[PDB]
Amino acid sequence: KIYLIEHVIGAVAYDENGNIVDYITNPRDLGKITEELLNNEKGIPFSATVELLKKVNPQEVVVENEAEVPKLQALGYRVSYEPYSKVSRIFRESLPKVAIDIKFASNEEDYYNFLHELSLEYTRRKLRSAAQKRDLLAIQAVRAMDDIDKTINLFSERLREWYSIHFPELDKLIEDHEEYATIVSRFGDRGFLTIDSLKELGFNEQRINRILDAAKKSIGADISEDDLSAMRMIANTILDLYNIRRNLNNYLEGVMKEVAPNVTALVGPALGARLLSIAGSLDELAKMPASTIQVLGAEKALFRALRSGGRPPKHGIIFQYPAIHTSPRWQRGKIARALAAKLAIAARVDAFSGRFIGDQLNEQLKKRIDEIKEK
Amino acid sequence: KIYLIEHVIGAVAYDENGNIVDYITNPRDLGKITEELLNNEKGIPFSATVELLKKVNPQEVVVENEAEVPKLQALGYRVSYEPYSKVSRIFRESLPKVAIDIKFASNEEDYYNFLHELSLEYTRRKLRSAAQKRDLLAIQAVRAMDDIDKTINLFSERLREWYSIHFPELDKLIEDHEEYATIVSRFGDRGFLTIDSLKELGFNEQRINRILDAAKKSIGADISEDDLSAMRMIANTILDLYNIRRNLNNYLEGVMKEVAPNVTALVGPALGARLLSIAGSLDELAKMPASTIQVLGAEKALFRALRSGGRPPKHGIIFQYPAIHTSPRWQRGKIARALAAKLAIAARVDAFSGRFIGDQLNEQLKKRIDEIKEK
Amino acid sequence: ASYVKFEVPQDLADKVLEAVRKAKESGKIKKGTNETTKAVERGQAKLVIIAEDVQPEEIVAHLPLLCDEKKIPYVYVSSKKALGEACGLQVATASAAILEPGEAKDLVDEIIKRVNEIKGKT
Amino acid sequence: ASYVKFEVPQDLADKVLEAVRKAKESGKIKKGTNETTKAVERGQAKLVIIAEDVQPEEIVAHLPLLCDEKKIPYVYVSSKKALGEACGLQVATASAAILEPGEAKDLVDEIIKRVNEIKGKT
Amino acid sequence: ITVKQTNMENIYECEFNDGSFRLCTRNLVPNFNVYGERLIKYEGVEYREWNAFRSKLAGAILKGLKTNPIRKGTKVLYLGAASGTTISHVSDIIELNGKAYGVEFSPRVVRELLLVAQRRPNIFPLLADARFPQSYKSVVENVDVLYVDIAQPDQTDIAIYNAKFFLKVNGDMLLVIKARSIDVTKDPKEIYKTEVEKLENSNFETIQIINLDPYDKDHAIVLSKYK
Amino acid sequence: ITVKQTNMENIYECEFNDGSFRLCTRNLVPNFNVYGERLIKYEGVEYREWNAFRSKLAGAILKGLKTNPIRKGTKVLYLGAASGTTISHVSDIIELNGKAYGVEFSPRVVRELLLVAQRRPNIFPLLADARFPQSYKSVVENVDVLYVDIAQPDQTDIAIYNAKFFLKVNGDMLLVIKARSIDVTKDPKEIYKTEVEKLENSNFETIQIINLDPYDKDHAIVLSKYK
RNA sequence: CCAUGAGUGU
RNA sequence: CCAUGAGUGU
RNA sequence: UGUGAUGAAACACUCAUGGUCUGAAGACUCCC
RNA sequence: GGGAGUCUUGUGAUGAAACACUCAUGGUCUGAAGA
Ligand SMILES: Nc1ncnc2c1ncn2[C@@H]1O[C@H](CSCC[C@H](N)C(=O)O)[C@@H](O)[C@H]1O
Ligand SMILES: Nc1ncnc2c1ncn2[C@@H]1O[C@H](CSCC[C@H](N)C(=O)O)[C@@H](O)[C@H]1O
Repeated sequence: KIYLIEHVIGAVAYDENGNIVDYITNPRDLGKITEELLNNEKGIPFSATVELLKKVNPQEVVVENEAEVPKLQALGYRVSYEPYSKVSRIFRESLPKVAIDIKFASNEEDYYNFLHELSLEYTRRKLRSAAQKRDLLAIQAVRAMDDIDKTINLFSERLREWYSIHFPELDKLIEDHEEYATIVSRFGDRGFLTIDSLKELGFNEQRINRILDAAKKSIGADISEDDLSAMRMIANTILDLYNIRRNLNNYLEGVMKEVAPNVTALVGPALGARLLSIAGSLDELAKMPASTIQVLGAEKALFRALRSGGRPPKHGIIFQYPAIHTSPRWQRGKIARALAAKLAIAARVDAFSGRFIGDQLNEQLKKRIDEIKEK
Repeated sequence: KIYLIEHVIGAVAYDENGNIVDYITNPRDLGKITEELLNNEKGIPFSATVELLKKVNPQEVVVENEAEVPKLQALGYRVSYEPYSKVSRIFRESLPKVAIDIKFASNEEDYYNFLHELSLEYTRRKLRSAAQKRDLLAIQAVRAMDDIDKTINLFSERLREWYSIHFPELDKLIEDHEEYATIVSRFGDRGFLTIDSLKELGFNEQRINRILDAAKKSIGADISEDDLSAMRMIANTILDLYNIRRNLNNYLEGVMKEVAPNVTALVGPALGARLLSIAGSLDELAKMPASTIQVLGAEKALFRALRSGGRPPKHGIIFQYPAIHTSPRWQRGKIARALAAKLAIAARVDAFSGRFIGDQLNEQLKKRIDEIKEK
Repeated sequence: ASYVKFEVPQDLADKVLEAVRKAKESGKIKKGTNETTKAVERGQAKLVIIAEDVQPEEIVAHLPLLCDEKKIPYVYVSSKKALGEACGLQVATASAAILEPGEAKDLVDEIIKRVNEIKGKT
Repeated sequence: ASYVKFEVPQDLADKVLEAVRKAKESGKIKKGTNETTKAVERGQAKLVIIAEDVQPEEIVAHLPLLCDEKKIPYVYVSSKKALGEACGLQVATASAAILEPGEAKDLVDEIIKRVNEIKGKT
Repeated sequence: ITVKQTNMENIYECEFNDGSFRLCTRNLVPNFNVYGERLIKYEGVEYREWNAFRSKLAGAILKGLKTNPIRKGTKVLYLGAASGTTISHVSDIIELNGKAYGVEFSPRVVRELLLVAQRRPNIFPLLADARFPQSYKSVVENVDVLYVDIAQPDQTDIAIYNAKFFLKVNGDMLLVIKARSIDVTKDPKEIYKTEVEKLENSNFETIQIINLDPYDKDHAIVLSKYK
Repeated sequence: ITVKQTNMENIYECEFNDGSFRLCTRNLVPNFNVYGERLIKYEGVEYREWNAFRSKLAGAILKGLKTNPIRKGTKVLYLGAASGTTISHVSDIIELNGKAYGVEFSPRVVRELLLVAQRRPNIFPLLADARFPQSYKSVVENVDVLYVDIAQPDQTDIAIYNAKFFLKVNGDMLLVIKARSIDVTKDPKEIYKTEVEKLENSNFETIQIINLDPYDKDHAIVLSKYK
């Protein structure tokens, strides 16, 4: 029975006592060791290990890692694994030393110099494949979208309060922020509004007239061109941001269908991404029970209920789903529970590779919703 | 002795008993009444009243308003005023009726139709001169400036988190948000970065090299042109806001010097405006004690102290004054107290008219600060 | 001066300074423009005393406006040094307030009624 | 199926279904994929049972990963209808968990040791 | 649905599709709402839902206001008319006969009062400071009800001053006591007691004192008669 | 200013220009600071000011940690290295002789750990999940100290698992108990008792239990010896 | 920060 | 929402 | 309908109004 | 330690909790009935 060790130092064989029966030293090469460590994660044995298991011809071998076992069985040996074995410890107890003994480095001084730069290079490598995940861009974009949303609203509220010094009646006449902004942007003074320039936005015959009459009889302030352009800077920023938003929605749709098609099928690009952003990743979203996915967002609401034993939230960021916020209060809980349930399934098929099944999921959901509403 | 009444209805003279001795009815004209009511506020008598004080020739007259007294004395009469006099009440008790009696309207039906439209027009006029105050624009502007400040920071924070997927090393290398944004705006990919193009914005010899080396050895992610331009939309928005900010500052400076020069002499346009914003107006800031001015902003901190008897804030929005936030903690309360005192005087000379005296105010303030600093 | 609304004859001006001194002794006063302000804003003040020789006039200009809103009577004296030195200070004061008259109630009531007469009223 | 990590002989699969039934009676079990998930996340479960015929495979695919992080052992059975109907339900179940074995302690400890042997170990 | 009269003139209650009861008033301008309120037709007459959480008067009613001095053809001076929420409901109650004089000194808000007052001949808007009744002396007449809801520390004193100008002898005053804008430090319940005393030490006869809770935190309304 | 040794190796205190006392360590990379900390020269030697509010180890010291098992030339496995604030200080303490293996599984954060560990030959960064010591088995050795500050409900179990992998017999474990990330509902003080029992029910011999208050809310640190 | 009245965004 | 570690703006 | 029934507090903003510290000391120098 | 003066100070001495954001990690409902 041979206990086998894998390390940066190479591959060592030990008996049950803790004596080095035989060893094969690794090459002192950053490139190759890094790759074999990355490879060892998937179960793939070191090439120093392959050579060692040939030199010694052991009937029963035992390794450190459970992922290696089936690989070494495919190579011809009878194999098991012991986790925190006495031998693996015995090896590491003498690890400052046995680097010199098996001639991996001449002295301790540059065993560590090497090991340091391996660790530097080995994490540098992991840092890259973490950044290279496609879901991270979905997350950032939706976050920036929620920033823009927030800003559009802040500026539009500011603009209306501001521009209302000059033309106060326009505020209650234009519900839509984008329209409001377009007016302050395109015209300036209230006395510069004109019919055809307004017909061009989409304003119906009748409204144009109400706006113009409002401007004529306006009890607003007469103001300089310096003052107006100051306001107009905000208006143009608002308009810019609306274009950037729509651009970001399309970009987001592209990534979201690529990275999580099943989830996207259920709740759209934005809300799917939003759920990714609260969970942290797609793989984290997948690992969640529905009862979590149902309340993501709403954490203040959740932990209030958990601390005091009061009433929990019915829905977190899921509230944004058309079926929920439009539905009466007593139906919301059930629609949320059903959505979250399907979302969890959607996340898992998305995460663990499975090809698009969002159509039957939607159909299953809309069935459940139609039943809820017939009461 | 004649008790004189002024109303929309006209000018009526009563004896001490409450009997109409003589009256002169107003013209039923919205234009003229409104103006005479606006004028009455400053103490100017109705023109109907002038005619009435001639027809009757009274030795001792008594009016409703104390502002009228000196105006009627300049016109030749011995005059006083009684506030909530029995006579004034007697008149209003019969006011539905005595409109018809002095023939201001044929019936009650269109006394109230007229009075309704007078009220509508009389408030429409007041609403306008309210809107026409110049300090309101100073307030709005700084409020938008503060929104922009807030947003720049939100977006820059987002951009760095986002763009660092591609080029993580650039974040700790560029302190300045505007600079960071300029780089992502002009380049996107890190392999588009050049000694030439970077010199063309004034980055210094040594820094250009550290950037390019960091981009070369970057452990970032390789990413599509679609991904990068998404990010670059934010970068350009950030750049847009910086320009808009600088424009708003110059505008703000223009208005602030005009509307409150002495205040602006003390704390600058922005902070000056900011105080106006919290106070609501210049005249409101002018009515304040220093001990209020010193704490504006910081309301949460103040009322916490007032409810519990704890320690109060040394400074509210005033913290922004360079002499305060740069100074050590034991000097700050003194500096704040001295500033606020001067600001109260500054606001008051600014409010109750004209003169620039901001130079001595600054001189007195810097004397007080120099003393504080020598301990 | 322009923030002075009406004319105070020296007999009254002296009866005011007296009223203030007795109020230091037997009641509660506030001394200084900021403290006087707070006393009006809070509605505590029964009588407000403003000096005529304030040197930027605008320092106390807000008081007539403020006192009228809160319906607290105000009066003038000619010297700020004289009002402060009444107040129990060795320095000048621009404005002061009487919160509780104590042993000057009768003296104050005569003042708030003389300034009514030379203002209009009845 | 591809979410099935190792091979379970039918003798074991039956001893599993038995262990569960005794656990309904004398201990505490959790039934259903979402409730099984929470039991792992919370570290309450001693044994996790997963069905081999779940019909989108990925529904339970996260359990092997989750169970290994929290180091809770898991086992397979061939029929979901059989596991649910073990569970005291008349409908199927895709996965279940044993939180407290009760009168199945000996039965469970043999299972968590047989799945160790046919996994590697010693 | 069912609408029926209550103890008070032009004030109605609704039975609802689900079994809820909400106050409403008879719509003086049919088809038109001032805030977001529900419009309701019953037997070809339209009523405006009176949300208690917004209107202090609706609150006071739902807290059992004995007798409401605001009815058909009443003349009210309304201090602190604001955006027009409550005053629009007193306009409905008072009908074309009666008159409401809305005093309000915040221009930002009189902006929206204007719109309410255009549609309604009942209401006479006034942008003025309730501390100076001289500045609207010349537009108003004497009144039956002095309804006073103003955020001011000396709110009570302001109310009394307007009263001796405009309130008819034996008229009624509904005074809203805002504890937190008189003094956030003091106990709301100490404030209610000391303000009522100001009314009594004038000559107002305290009829009823309601606590507006659920509907308005740290608020109480006083009903009293001027002598 | 004055700097002098304490009871514990390579850990010093300063008398200040004003008369305050702050902890510091001997700077292994002079002229260079990891977070914003003050650099202090005294008798031509440079020290890094060790803020207790950031570093739970300094906190533990100032709360009277009996004996510190981290010294000159100690080998430490550091679970939850995060940005490198505390681990930089144990780098200083340990000096070029000893070694520190910094396990951390959050990339956003190992980003900044890299910069610390580049400048520092003592520190061997590892982007790995401390729940699977198998995934860093191949880089580390056995160690004297297992310093564990990881935000995880099963943080204690994780620590024990690493211990039987990498902790020398008679080695020491400094385990940070984060109550609010084990359970926000339970009482922090119940948690401290139950997690220490896990260590005892393995075979760790509780030496000292400290509560990190002022410096860290709802935290405790355990020092115990593995057998 | 507390209170009142009026609104906005996902 | 609570806690921990890292940072930003006026 | 355990591939989730039943119950059950989603999140982010803006404007207007009022409540908005303390109150007489501190620093120097000269004579025995 | 006793005595004496000078400068600044109610046009404010002395004392005394300014505000707004971002990232990372963990703590993240109920569980068999319904028409
Ligand atoms: N001195 C004063 N004169 C007139 N109005 C005042 C005032 N002080 C405060 N107010 C107003 O009082 C209002 C408080 S809100 C009043 C609510 C309204 N009555 C309703 O129920 O619908 C504010 O609009 C404020 O501007
Ligand atoms: N399972 C796990 N494995 C490795 N690191 C983990 C982990 N769970 C949480 N962490 C990390 O533990 C850290 C807690 S912060 C620790 C602070 C640091 N030791 C110091 O004092 O300076 C976080 O950075 C978090 O990402």
